[PDB]
Amino acid sequence: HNMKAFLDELKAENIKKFLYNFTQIPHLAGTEQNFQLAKQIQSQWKEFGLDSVELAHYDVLLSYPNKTHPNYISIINEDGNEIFNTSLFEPPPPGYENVSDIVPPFSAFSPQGMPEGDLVYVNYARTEDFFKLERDMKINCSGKIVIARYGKVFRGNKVKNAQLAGAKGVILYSDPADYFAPGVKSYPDGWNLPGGGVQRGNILNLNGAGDPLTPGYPANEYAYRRGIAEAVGLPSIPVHPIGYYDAQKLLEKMGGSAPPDSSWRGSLKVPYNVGPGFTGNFSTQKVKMHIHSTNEVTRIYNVIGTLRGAVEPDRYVILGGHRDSWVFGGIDPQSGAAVVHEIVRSFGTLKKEGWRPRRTILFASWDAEEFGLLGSTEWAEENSRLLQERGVAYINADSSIEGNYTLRVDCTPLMYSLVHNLTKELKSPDEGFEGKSLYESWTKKSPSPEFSGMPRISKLGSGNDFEVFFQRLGIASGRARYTKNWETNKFSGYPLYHSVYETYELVEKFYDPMFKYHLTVAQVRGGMVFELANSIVLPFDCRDYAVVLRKYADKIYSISMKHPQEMKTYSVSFDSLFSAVKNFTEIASKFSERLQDFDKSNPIVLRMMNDQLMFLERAFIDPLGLPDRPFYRHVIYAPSSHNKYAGESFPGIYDALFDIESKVDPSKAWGEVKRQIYVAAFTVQAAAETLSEVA
Amino acid sequence: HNMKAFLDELKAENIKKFLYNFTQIPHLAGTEQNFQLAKQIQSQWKEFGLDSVELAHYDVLLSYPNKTHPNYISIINEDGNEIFNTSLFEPPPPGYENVSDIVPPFSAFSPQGMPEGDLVYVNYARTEDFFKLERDMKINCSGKIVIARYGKVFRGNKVKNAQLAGAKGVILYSDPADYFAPGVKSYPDGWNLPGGGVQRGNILNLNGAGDPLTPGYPANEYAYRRGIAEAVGLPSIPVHPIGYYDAQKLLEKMGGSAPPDSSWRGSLKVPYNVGPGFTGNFSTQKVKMHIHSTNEVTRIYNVIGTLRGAVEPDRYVILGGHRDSWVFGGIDPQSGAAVVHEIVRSFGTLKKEGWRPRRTILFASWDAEEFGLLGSTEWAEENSRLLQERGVAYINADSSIEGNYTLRVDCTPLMYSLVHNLTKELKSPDEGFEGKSLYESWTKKSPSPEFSGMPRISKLGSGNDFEVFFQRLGIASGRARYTKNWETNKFSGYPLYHSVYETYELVEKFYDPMFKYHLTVAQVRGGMVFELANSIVLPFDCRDYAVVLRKYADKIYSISMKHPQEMKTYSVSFDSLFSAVKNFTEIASKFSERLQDFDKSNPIVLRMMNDQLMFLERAFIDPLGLPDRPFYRHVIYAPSSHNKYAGESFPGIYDALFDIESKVDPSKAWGEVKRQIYVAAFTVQAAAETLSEVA
Ligand SMILES: *[C@@H]1O[C@H](CO)[C@@H](O[C@@H]2O[C@H](CO)[C@@H](O)[C@H](O)[C@H]2NC(C)=O)[C@H](O)[C@H]1NC(C)=O
Ligand SMILES: *[C@@H]1O[C@H](CO)[C@@H](O[C@@H]2O[C@H](CO)[C@@H](O)[C@H](O)[C@H]2NC(C)=O)[C@H](O)[C@H]1NC(C)=O
Ligand SMILES: *[C@@H]1O[C@H](CO)[C@@H](O[C@@H]2O[C@H](CO)[C@@H](O)[C@H](O)[C@H]2NC(C)=O)[C@H](O)[C@H]1NC(C)=O
Ligand SMILES: *[C@@H]1O[C@H](CO)[C@@H](O[C@@H]2O[C@H](CO)[C@@H](O)[C@H](O)[C@H]2NC(C)=O)[C@H](O)[C@H]1NC(C)=O
Ligand SMILES: *[C@@H]1O[C@H](CO)[C@@H](O[C@@H]2O[C@H](CO)[C@@H](O)[C@H](O)[C@H]2NC(C)=O)[C@H](O)[C@H]1NC(C)=O
Ligand SMILES: *[C@@H]1O[C@H](CO)[C@@H](O[C@@H]2O[C@H](CO)[C@@H](O)[C@H](O)[C@H]2NC(C)=O)[C@H](O)[C@H]1NC(C)=O
Ligand SMILES: *[C@@H]1O[C@H](CO)[C@@H](O[C@H]2O[C@H](CO)[C@@H](O)[C@H](O)[C@H]2NC(C)=O)[C@H](O)[C@H]1NC(C)=O
Ligand SMILES: *[C@@H]1O[C@H](CO)[C@@H](O[C@H]2O[C@H](CO)[C@@H](O)[C@H](O)[C@H]2NC(C)=O)[C@H](O)[C@H]1NC(C)=O
Ligand SMILES: *[C@H]1O[C@H](CO)[C@@H](O[C@H]2O[C@H](CO)[C@@H](O)[C@H](O)[C@H]2NC(C)=O)[C@H](O)[C@H]1NC(C)=O
Ligand SMILES: *[C@H]1O[C@H](CO)[C@@H](O[C@H]2O[C@H](CO)[C@@H](O)[C@H](O)[C@H]2NC(C)=O)[C@H](O)[C@H]1NC(C)=O
Ligand SMILES: *[C@@H]1O[C@H](CO)[C@@H](O)[C@H](O)[C@H]1NC(C)=O
Ligand SMILES: *[C@@H]1O[C@H](CO)[C@@H](O)[C@H](O)[C@H]1NC(C)=O
Ligand SMILES: *[C@@H]1O[C@H](CO)[C@@H](O)[C@H](O)[C@H]1NC(C)=O
Ligand SMILES: *[C@@H]1O[C@H](CO)[C@@H](O)[C@H](O)[C@H]1NC(C)=O
Ligand SMILES: [Zn+2]
Ligand SMILES: [Zn+2]
Ligand SMILES: [Zn+2]
Ligand SMILES: [Zn+2]
Repeated sequence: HNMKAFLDELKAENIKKFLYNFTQIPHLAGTEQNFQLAKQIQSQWKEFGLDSVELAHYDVLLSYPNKTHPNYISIINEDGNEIFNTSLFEPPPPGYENVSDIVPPFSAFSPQGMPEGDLVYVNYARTEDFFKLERDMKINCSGKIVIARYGKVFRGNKVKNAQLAGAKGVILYSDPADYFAPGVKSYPDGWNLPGGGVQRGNILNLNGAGDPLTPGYPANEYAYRRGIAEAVGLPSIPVHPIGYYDAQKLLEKMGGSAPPDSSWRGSLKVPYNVGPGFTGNFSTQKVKMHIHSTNEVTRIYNVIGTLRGAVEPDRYVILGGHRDSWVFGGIDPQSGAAVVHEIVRSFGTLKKEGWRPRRTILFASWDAEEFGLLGSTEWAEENSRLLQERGVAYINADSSIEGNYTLRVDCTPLMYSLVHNLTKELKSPDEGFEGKSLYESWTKKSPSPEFSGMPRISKLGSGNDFEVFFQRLGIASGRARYTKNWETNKFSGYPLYHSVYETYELVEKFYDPMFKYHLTVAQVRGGMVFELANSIVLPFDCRDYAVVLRKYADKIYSISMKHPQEMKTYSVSFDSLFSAVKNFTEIASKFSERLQDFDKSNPIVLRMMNDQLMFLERAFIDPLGLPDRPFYRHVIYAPSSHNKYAGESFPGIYDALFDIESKVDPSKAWGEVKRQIYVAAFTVQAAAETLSEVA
Repeated sequence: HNMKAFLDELKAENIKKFLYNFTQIPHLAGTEQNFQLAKQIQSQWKEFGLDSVELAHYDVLLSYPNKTHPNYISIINEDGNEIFNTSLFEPPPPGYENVSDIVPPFSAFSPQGMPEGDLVYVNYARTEDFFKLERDMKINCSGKIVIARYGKVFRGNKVKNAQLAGAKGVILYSDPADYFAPGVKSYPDGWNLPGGGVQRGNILNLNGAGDPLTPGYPANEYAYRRGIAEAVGLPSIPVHPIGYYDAQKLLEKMGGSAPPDSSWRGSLKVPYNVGPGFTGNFSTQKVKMHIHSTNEVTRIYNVIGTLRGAVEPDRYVILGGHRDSWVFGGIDPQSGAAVVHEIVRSFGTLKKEGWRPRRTILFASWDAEEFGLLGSTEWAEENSRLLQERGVAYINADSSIEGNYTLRVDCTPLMYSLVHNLTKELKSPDEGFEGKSLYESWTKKSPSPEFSGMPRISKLGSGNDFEVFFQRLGIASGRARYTKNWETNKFSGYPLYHSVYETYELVEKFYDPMFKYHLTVAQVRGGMVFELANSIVLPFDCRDYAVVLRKYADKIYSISMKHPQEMKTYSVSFDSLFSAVKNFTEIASKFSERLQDFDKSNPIVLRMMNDQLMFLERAFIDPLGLPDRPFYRHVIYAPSSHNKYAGESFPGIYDALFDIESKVDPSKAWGEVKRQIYVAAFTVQAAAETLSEVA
């Protein structure tokens, strides 16, 4: 009927209702119950109105602890073992006293083993630096259990960087210093992190992507698995998660040496000593890890709803988010799955009245995402050939909240204008903004730098299910949540990240009581999907990619100019890239201009025009992918070989330049940079020629 | 105006005329004259009617001999050198007495050097077997100049396989046994091969593809070259071409041992002895190679004509062939470039009358093709992003003749019906077929096996410029020449292959005097291009790919069943592949059925339908390419890792199974096969799902 009709049908009492139906039971990927909910969402979506809706399943390498011989850490001495055994679970949150299946905190895909040894504290594991700083104090971690605190680099590396040091095992704990909001209680009546609360998470290093055994190809029934030994990124030494009341007891007896800088202190009731083993009455004392987990090929299910387009049924607009959780999924991911759920119900409500989108809309409820985005990925490995030629845009939908302090958006420069324009025509739920545009609300609370006349839109890359569609296939995409003030709280995710206490009540009673915020994100998300899958000419605006590219070039250029001498020494130019960028900007100009003058009456032209737009995003994908990582192919946006969080764009160049100073062979060193500058340039140029007049 | 109008405008007196204008001067790729002709064809095409026409150029690693210190081989003894020095050129053919620039026979990209050593004859170099048969007679070729005869495996390997034996250098000669048509004279009044005639050719091993220095990326002005040392497939020991009058003198004094089988005899006025060095009065005698050639980064030019479509200007149909020759290019490639030339002139003639093709037609005159398909490739490396999403079909056009005995076609099963249907409505030039369809002529003279009710259509793969478009990008394509009787002459190419005597007169006076054949191929070629770039629904017919796939599976399946025991031992099934094939066939069925029922009135559907067709060919491309060769990505058709000429389809599986008997680790051995069967299957299946109902 019309955009409005759609939005207006999105009620909060439903998303609230839904969140509740999804939170009561543990839905660990592969579990006998995650499957029941799969079936549920399947059935429920057919009822709302979807045309097609089925389960996509793959046999994926998953991993769980042995219910019989539980995992834990402890301290040993003169043949004495019992000396303090770790928690065997997390104190079940309130109402969830007697609830079967809650799985004991555990690092996924950890190798079996019961290693004995001294400990060596490490600021958030090897942020590279931190372990590249054990030479400043003679420390051969080899044969020593390194304990590190979550934060900074994605935990995987923490474990891997830990292997490159010699580690015998890894103790990863959630330190208050990082995520423990100043001035709040511990979950029950908290909102913050309880001492017994542990943060689950997987330690796979699938740099690129896939099930650790089916790289490039689907984990279908007739597939050929690799074999643990030759798998993809499995850790080589045991790993286990600790709560801080529990981390303290370990860091307590910790008897090391001079803790480098003042940053290595995690604000705990103890002194942060790095040095090996314990001291004093504790000298024969040593920590022992007990991990008895097994990796199993498990069947996983993806729910895939389908709403046939009316005009361009061969063009796909995807709205997807994972359903598989770690325990209940208060926020991650149920807080998002419900929004999706309402969004479908609404489109469904609309299909029943006799309406269809211009383009086709696909809804997915990914599985195994907490185990390495397995679900979404393998389904895409499978349908590349179609997404590749039909993928229009992909909108991801995991957690919907993190705060009350405004809207958060991440997306391909193509969808900026869309986000902008849409958000302007949307009611702001924020407190103190009666009848104010969501845009107004959003802008004021987090002004986009450089041109604060508008909202801050960040980049995608690395993380949720969108990873595949964006950094591997090249499908324009974005995400949108509700977050905290970027200055009051400086830390990463929300406290209680992958913890037990991530429960329904936690949201309803501390985050979004009225569910305003959830409803908003829902309108935001909905709109995107809607516009994308229904607006005559695609909601993309190439000009923006121009604008950003320049900035990108400048930023990367100045990184290189941090060696003005070495640059002229080895003849390292940048005109090429900057050139390419230039034309892109000039080429995009004319295309945009040319986009308004054509008579939208003639389809083929419209289409031809549209495909230029659709495929532009794909134009930035280099088939050969990045260096030693083939599943990251987005020349522009893509995880940096090195620091994935503190990274930039033009990863190729960045990694090339990263720490070039101490590069042993000064010549090849710049050859590489001098090289990526080339590719980056080539790509930008080619990406541009796309928008250049066909024929 | 109409298909006919086009064909009827193709006159023989022009193609004849053209061939003459292109043959009078040496156009070695990169030469100051190959560039003049580039400019010529550029100008000439604009005049015929093309809308756009420009030069695409890249700086490519080429290679030529030193005009001052000429290359040659010879025999040495007790400090005596002069003992028989090789020919320093080929006796200039007739009228071409005083013609500057004729380049002395030479193996391209050969390393410098003047090695001394005994010789060791080898049946057509290591067909693998031949060198894998020097153990049956204690022979460490190490530090020994191996001389081998062109034939069987593509010369590159001959040289490489020669390196794996220890070779110090390589003497490659054109032996009569193989190509010397029984019952003909030596060129001048010949048609056959003169004794002094030498066959040029490059020895690069670009398995995948590209300029040996710009792999994956264009050899544009700002590119970053690799560096000889770390180049792609350069030989590591000198190589030089010999004529047989000259090969004899070397094989003459040849004093070896027991020449294995009876096949190692090249019908020369001498006994074919393998064994090291010479015998008798010749014992201190040893051959010395003198190669002083240099590899240089040379500018190359590609002429690219453009005829804007009228409806689908974003969809490309390409007609292309190389222009760069080795000396004059009697046949290869001028014999084809003229056909193209006439074809353009005709379409041009037609554009001027106020007509345009539905789809866009692109005409290319590739450069550097004799040096490693460099021209075509690098232009494609550059425009992948467009061909990838707009490439409809690519028709190659090198030599147009090889015989008088009927038509030859090679092409993606998709274009069979097109070739069939087109050829039926075409006049047959053959002698003894007055008013008979070219189809009739063609069928009768070479019946397609299995279903002889129709013409034999062979597969593409490895060779001419189409390599890129087909085995790397995945663009449906084909070729068409006029060849010899497949039974009267059993050898490979035509005598005088890459020789001097490949001259205009050679064609006009021995091959196609009236130019009937050239005109035909021209209509054949034209038609393809025409239909493809103008017929409403694409001239493709997926059903055929079904039919062929089965056959392929069967054939490969039976190769595996050559070990019924080992198969059950290691659980090696084939149901998956056969399954996939099944559905493909079933899926294609419905798509085809579904293709006739839709109302061709509604464009978008037509288009959606069309893209299914267009992209099907691309559906068979595995991004990860084949094992240790990333530029060969066509799961179905693609050079076999091992025997490139005597190879099959499903290369993955084939190579996996090839010589599995003597595979050291019997377990991993089948793991690999058990693996490719998987991928092949996956691909076939995925390739099929493409044709499955969108949305
Ligand atoms: C969970 O751990 C137990 C350890 O008791 C595993 O049992 C092993 O296998 C069988 C019993 O299934 C015993 O004969 C072995 O002695 C046990 N060895 C070990 C690992 O201690 C059990 O297999 C594990 N869970 C399962 C069934 O996979
Ligand atoms: C959600 O927003 C409310 C505001 O409506 C937050 O409440 C304040 O939280 C801060 C801590 O950041 C306290 O210092 C204040 O005392 C609280 N009330 C005031 C004065 O606003 C609430 O903490 C937020 N919780 C989240 C992020 O869900
Ligand atoms: C977002 O909205 C703005 C204005 O509402 C659009 O830009 C204007 O578009 C109209 C017609 O589309 C043109 O006549 C104006 O010249 C444009 N002005 C500006 C500010 O450029 C913009 O195209 C919209 N973007 C999308 C696709 O949502
Ligand atoms: C062609 O070969 C000659 C050999 O005489 C090369 O000359 C070398 O380089 C200079 C002259 O250009 C002399 O000083 C050297 O002594 C020569 N050395 C060699 C290879 O013998 C000449 O360079 C070659 N062609 C070119 C100019 O590239
Ligand atoms: C082209 O075709 C003619 C036939 O029109 C060939 O002439 C015959 O060639 C064979 C050798 O294959 C001789 O034995 C005959 O004596 C020739 N005449 C007859 C009886 O047909 C001619 O050789 C062919 N040359 C090519 C391949 O261009
Ligand atoms: C080649 O020609 C044949 C017949 O001339 C085509 O097949 C017939 O096509 C018509 C209409 O297209 C159908 O009504 C018949 O049922 C078809 N019969 C057969 C033999 O299948 C065929 O489609 C043509 N192929 C192309 C695309 O050139
Ligand atoms: C979530 O809601 C659905 C429907 O509102 C519930 O549906 C199931 O349970 C009902 C009993 O309360 C049965 O009568 C339905 O037949 C059954 N259908 C489905 C969807 O499988 C579902 O149980 C709710 N989840 C819970 C238990 O909270
Ligand atoms: C091939 O044919 C062309 C045109 O028919 C020739 O054209 C060039 O030479 C002419 C002299 O014969 C000049 O008058 C033309 O201006 C010039 N134009 C071009 C195409 O460059 C061309 O020389 C012929 N090639 C030869 C020498 O055989
Ligand atoms: C919560 O109470 C129940 C019932 O008293 C306890 O569950 C026990 O019985 C269940 C069958 O109804 C089994 O599924 C449980 O495995 C079993 N629990 C034990 C003793 O292992 C349950 O333990 C209580 N909650 C807890 C774990 O303290
Ligand atoms: C063919 O005759 C010519 C002229 O007599 C010879 O060419 C010589 O003069 C040319 C200038 O017109 C130069 O370009 C040639 O390099 C030069 N040739 C020599 C002697 O090296 C030509 O040699 C004769 N053909 C041959 C090579 O025998
Ligand atoms: C570990 O579990 C408890 C924890 O305090 C300890 O008392 C016990 O001795 C240890 N396990 C055993 C029984 O060896
Ligand atoms: C466009 O930018 C490219 C960068 O690759 C540059 O080389 C080229 O010269 C520019 N276009 C023009 C007008 O030449
Ligand atoms: C090689 O060239 C001729 C060929 O017979 C020979 O006579 C000569 O001695 C050799 N080169 C020289 C002059 O050393
Ligand atoms: C189609 O073929 C595939 C081969 O991958 C097979 O697994 C599948 O079962 C077939 N389709 C059906 C109807 O299941
Ligand atoms: Zn999540
Ligand atoms: Zn998560
Ligand atoms: Zn050729
Ligand atoms: Zn050739």
